[PDB]
Amino acid sequence: GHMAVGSTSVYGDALGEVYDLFYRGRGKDFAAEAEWVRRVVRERRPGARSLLDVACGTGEHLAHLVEHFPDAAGVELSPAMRAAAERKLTATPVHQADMFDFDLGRVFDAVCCLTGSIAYAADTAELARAVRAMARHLPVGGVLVIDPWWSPGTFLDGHIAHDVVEGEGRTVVRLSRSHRIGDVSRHEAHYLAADATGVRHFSQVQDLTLFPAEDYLAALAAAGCEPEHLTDVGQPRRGLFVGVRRE
Amino acid sequence: GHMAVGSTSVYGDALGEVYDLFYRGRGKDFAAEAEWVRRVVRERRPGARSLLDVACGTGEHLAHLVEHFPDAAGVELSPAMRAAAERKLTATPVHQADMFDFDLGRVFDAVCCLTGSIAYAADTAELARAVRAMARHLPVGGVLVIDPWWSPGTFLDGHIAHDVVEGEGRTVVRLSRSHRIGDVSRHEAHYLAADATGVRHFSQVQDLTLFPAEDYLAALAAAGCEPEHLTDVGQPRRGLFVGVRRE
Amino acid sequence: GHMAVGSTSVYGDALGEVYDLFYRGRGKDFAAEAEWVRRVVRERRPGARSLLDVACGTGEHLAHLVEHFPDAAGVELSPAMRAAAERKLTATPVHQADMFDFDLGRVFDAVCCLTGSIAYAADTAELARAVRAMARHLPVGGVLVIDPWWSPGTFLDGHIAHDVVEGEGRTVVRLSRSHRIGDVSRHEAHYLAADATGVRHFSQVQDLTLFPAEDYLAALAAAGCEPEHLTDVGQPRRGLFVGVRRE
Amino acid sequence: GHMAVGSTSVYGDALGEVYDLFYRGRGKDFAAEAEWVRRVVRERRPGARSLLDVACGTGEHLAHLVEHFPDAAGVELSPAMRAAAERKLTATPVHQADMFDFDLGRVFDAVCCLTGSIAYAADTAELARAVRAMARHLPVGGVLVIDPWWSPGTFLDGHIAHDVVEGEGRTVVRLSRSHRIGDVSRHEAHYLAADATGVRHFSQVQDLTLFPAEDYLAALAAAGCEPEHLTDVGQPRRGLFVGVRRE
Ligand SMILES: Nc1ncnc2c1ncn2[C@@H]1O[C@H](CSCC[C@H](N)C(=O)O)[C@@H](O)[C@H]1O
Ligand SMILES: Nc1ncnc2c1ncn2[C@@H]1O[C@H](CSCC[C@H](N)C(=O)O)[C@@H](O)[C@H]1O
Ligand SMILES: Nc1ncnc2c1ncn2[C@@H]1O[C@H](CSCC[C@H](N)C(=O)O)[C@@H](O)[C@H]1O
Ligand SMILES: Nc1ncnc2c1ncn2[C@@H]1O[C@H](CSCC[C@H](N)C(=O)O)[C@@H](O)[C@H]1O
Ligand SMILES: Cc1cn([C@H]2C[C@H](O)[C@@H](CO)O2)c(=O)[nH]c1=O
Ligand SMILES: Cc1cn([C@H]2C[C@H](O)[C@@H](CO)O2)c(=O)[nH]c1=O
Ligand SMILES: Cc1cn([C@H]2C[C@H](O)[C@@H](CO)O2)c(=O)[nH]c1=O
Ligand SMILES: Cc1cn([C@H]2C[C@H](O)[C@@H](CO)O2)c(=O)[nH]c1=O
Repeated sequence: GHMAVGSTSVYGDALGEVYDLFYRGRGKDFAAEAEWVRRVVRERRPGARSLLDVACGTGEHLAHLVEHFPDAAGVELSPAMRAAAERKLTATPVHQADMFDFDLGRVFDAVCCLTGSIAYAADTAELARAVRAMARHLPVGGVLVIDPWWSPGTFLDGHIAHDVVEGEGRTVVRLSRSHRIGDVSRHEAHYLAADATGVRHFSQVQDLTLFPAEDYLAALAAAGCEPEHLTDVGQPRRGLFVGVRRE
Repeated sequence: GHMAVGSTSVYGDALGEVYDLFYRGRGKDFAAEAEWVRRVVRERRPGARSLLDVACGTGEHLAHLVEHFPDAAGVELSPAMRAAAERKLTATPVHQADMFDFDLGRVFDAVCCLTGSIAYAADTAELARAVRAMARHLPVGGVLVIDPWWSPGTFLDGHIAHDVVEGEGRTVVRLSRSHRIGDVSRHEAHYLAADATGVRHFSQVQDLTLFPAEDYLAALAAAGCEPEHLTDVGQPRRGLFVGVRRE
Repeated sequence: GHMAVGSTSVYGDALGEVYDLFYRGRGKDFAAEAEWVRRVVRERRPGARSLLDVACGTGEHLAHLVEHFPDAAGVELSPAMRAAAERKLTATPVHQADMFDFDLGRVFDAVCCLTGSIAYAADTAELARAVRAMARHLPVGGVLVIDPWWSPGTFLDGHIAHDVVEGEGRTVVRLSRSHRIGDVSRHEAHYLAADATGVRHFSQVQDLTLFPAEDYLAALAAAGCEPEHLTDVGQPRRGLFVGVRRE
Repeated sequence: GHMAVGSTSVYGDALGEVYDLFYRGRGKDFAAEAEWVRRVVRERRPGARSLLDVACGTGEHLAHLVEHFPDAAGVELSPAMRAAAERKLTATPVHQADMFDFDLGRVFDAVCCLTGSIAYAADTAELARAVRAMARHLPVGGVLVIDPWWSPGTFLDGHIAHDVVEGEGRTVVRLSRSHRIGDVSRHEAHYLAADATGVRHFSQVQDLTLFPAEDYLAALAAAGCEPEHLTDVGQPRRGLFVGVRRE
């Protein structure tokens, strides 16, 4: 007889999601990036052994860093990410908190915020608040490492990417697109998945602010750190912003 | 900071669903329809006390009929519907089975299939199979009552309907549309719901066959029942098809 | 034979749309709101005869205001809205421009921005830029009227609304929901429409900033206007912010 | 300022579509399949020079066949396909008609229906009608070639496929899934496309009937053709059904 077909769609706000972050992570060199942090910190703070990673996602960078920085922690707003990070690490707490205003009641030799995550900040004032909150988790001589998002100058229009993962009984395809709006880059990601249970379609739209170099350096100085822009680490044409907390 | 937005959509086959059937049921006169069945059965079988309702949905017609037909049962393919019907009734079994070929190992004084449900049959042969399976659950003198779907002649193009249910902290709206394809009516139903958890969109597309009067009467005769078409019960311009099982 | 079913979905950025604004407008008292503007302007500027409406949408408020302010204009970023407004008005130009930084090369006795449209501004600095751009289209003694969006204090969580319009051969239903995120209200609107051509589903998600009273008054003062908050016009519990441009 | 995001979705019935058929066609060996037809026809009808391809899609098989069968035609129900086929061919008419009941007022040395297209027939009676309509476009000695869809025995559960086409400024990904329902295979195809205009999602669900070998052979015999099943041409484990029209 005739058999109906159906769909259900649910819509809402989104934060870090396990599989999404797994999936994005596939061609990503967590090792190289952890190395940037280790190197820039140890140059400025040779004995550094404690580290906080702010908006740490799945905790994968921490899994690299902890060999060098055995007294480590994470901060993640997404309950799902926080639980997945904590599962993956050993005796490394991951705290559920807002990068924009958090306080853990301790300091660390280094604080990092990686892969442009700081550009969830919507404006310069909010950027400054995040960098301040990071800086108060440092002692004098502590190192603050920001892997910035793109600037208005360096953001490239026209980006489109896809990926495919074909497993046993399950295939997932991904397509993504980005475009500029004012001083925001808007990122669209769509997934289709198919297995024995059926087909699913997932989508997410997220904005990141395009801050010029001056705004990052400024945020560092206002947070009581001596600001550097380093171009021999980080991604080409963006580099890293580093601050050493001043007495 | 910036907060992403997201959607997840899942696609699959659909059978009877609790809320959907609740919702459809709102202006529906279960009482009037149960009365058609009671009346047509008692005219032909004055002592009738047992009844089987095939594709019984939520079991609401059975809840009316059981006062008159205290030894009752249902058949429902949808596990969700079967469980909801059984919950609503007292000591009335609802069996998970296919109306097209089922066998319960007993007979009943009457068998019904209501609200056009028989027109899930895709063709005349399948219609005949359903009516046969119904007819073998009757003794000699048993009454088979079919509330047919529309025929090619009587189906009306242009149907569009909507409903709204506005509760405390939750609103659901529904919009539906139907159109003819060959000898099939295709029914589209969309829902939007919104509460504190967010917004959801649901959709379903289902076909029903448009059988002419002759095909229903034929199915009855081939199932060993004496066929009637009754026009003073059932919906205007379609009536009911009734069969009395013959020795 | 079997006939496939299908969907196509397109995703993108959205500005003012004709039918959407028609639809929203249905219970809206354009007359009352135009009256607020007329009254507050004529109290402060008895001879006022020219008016600019910034983010004017369909131009419906202008259609009321022009009897009183016969030398009028609009500003609208959405090409569709701009064309629809201009169609509806007589000899009233509607300019395609950004409310945040526009210059028409003239002044007007009054400038307004209605129904919370100013709260497309993402932060206080951007609010100040819009109000400045408005204020430079005023002479000394000119009146700037802002119908603000809600403040953090006055925004009400839990809003859900629906509408239905049932025409000949066409029905449109609408469902909307809003919630607070930080100092942003996020507004979701879904439509279903059905006619002889089929069924369509439309959705939009839009943010507005929740600015406290001080931020609006501040923006006025920094734009060289003497700031008032008026509570006997505008919506209950929000009022209007008015500025008189100072020499 | 804040910029809304939006989606529009339209739902309806679907027939052959140009890009979809392009896309499906990518790993398809039109040449091999045209060769099956040529070979089976010329074995039985050495002088054969005229051919009709029923449900011809884009006309690509015809573009191969016409070298051998220069007096050719197509039948296609989809206006879009019919126009695209006719564009691609030279002086080969493609008629808009229903494969289930059409009459072109001539015969051809051969009639084919390829890539399982005949299994749009919903039941045996409809299959027989299509094969009859094909057979009356043949003279005595004419060859009818059917590339059948899968049978209940040979249909394989678990099929999932994907494709990707990455062009300059445009990427399209495709994911498909099939499953069995009663004697129907249900096919779901989803596409995501992204270019400078945005992202689009397309989906289609289509049923094909699973007929056993006997039903195809039967249809041939009832259409006045001598039936063969050939296993050294066509796809492995399904072969071709061929009929020679009898005096
Ligand atoms: N306000 C906030 N505070 C803390 N974490 C946040 C946040 N807003 C977003 N995030 C998190 O930031 C992460 C960005 S995804 C990438 C995370 C990681 N640094 C990496 O390089 O792999 C998400 O996991 C999201 O949950
Ligand atoms: N093959 C099958 N066998 C049994 N029930 C079926 C079926 N195909 C569909 N149905 C059921 O038929 C019902 C149609 S909805 C209406 C049911 C009920 N007779 C009424 O009048 O209210 C659905 O609950 C669905 O689950
Ligand atoms: N940056 C910008 N500049 C000008 N208009 C804008 C804008 N951003 C959004 N808008 C417009 O602002 C309008 C908000 S809708 C309501 C408009 C109208 N004032 C009313 O009360 O009816 C939309 O038409 C949208 O196109
Ligand atoms: N009833 C009908 N009559 C004619 N064509 C039909 C039809 N139902 C579906 N079709 C067409 O059948 C085609 C199936 S797609 C494949 C077509 C082609 N034989 C090939 O091998 O490439 C579609 O183009 C669709 O438009
Ligand atoms: C290399 C590079 C990538 N990208 C961006 C565009 C995409 O949105 C994103 C893909 O990782 O990276 C730039 O914006 N600039 C660059 O120089
Ligand atoms: C009254 C009536 C309703 N309908 C149909 C059209 C819709 O698909 C459905 C709504 O219940 O009923 C007919 O087809 N014919 C009729 O005579
Ligand atoms: C009356 C009133 C409406 N609303 C809002 C909630 C909804 O998002 C919107 C509906 O017009 O108005 C407030 O936020 N506060 C109020 O006092
Ligand atoms: C080879 C083969 C493919 N397939 C089907 C499953 C998929 O729905 C479809 C992919 O072309 O082909 C079979 O059903 N049986 C077979 O033997």
